[PDB]
Amino acid sequence: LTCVTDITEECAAGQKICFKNWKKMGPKLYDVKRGCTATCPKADDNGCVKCCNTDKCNK
Amino acid sequence: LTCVTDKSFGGVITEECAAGQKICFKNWKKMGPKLYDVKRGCTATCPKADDNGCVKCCNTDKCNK
Repeated sequence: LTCVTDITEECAAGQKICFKNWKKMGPKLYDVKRGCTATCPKADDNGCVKCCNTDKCNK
Repeated sequence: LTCVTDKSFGGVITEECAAGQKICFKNWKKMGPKLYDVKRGCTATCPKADDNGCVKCCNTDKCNK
């Protein structure tokens, strides 16, 4: 599996998911984290997460 | 059910949903790098997100702050 990082990368043996994670910096302003993972991350109360499992689905 | 409908400059508005609208939603629509307008309101079916977005759906009062 290949996931976006910023740049891209190939995930560890057991990592079959790419993620996007909206972290709030201020009103209307969110820092979006992207990368490989094995378990879909939990979202912040004021955030949102999207998880997918094909090559760089997480553009 | 009561859901948030708009949020701007510290003030929010809310509303009571119709009989068949049993979910509140948040919808991240992209305006620029790291810049998102979050749409909020009542709905009956949770909407699909834009390819470049994200959606959160909940069903308690003003869950969608």
